[PDB]
Amino acid sequence: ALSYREAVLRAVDRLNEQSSEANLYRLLELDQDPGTPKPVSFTVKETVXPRPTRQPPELXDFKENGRVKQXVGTVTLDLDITXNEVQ
Repeated sequence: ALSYREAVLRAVDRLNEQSSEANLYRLLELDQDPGTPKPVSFTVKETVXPRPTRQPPELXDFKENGRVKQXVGTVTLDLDITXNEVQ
């Protein structure tokens, strides 16, 4: 369960790697067993930090009128998420 949340956080970081959007996204909301990958659903929201920034997303304020994405797929507790913009 702590591994879970932490892996979601790592997925947000990787999304920020594979991105070419201008700004870092950060976790907005986290929605709802042998070792097999675990299903994740969460949202992310755009921040005021430009994308090439070694500051963790969580130190970056959310951007007013920042795009929101709903992300779904899996994580291993030890990439395969697609995000689509919320309307």
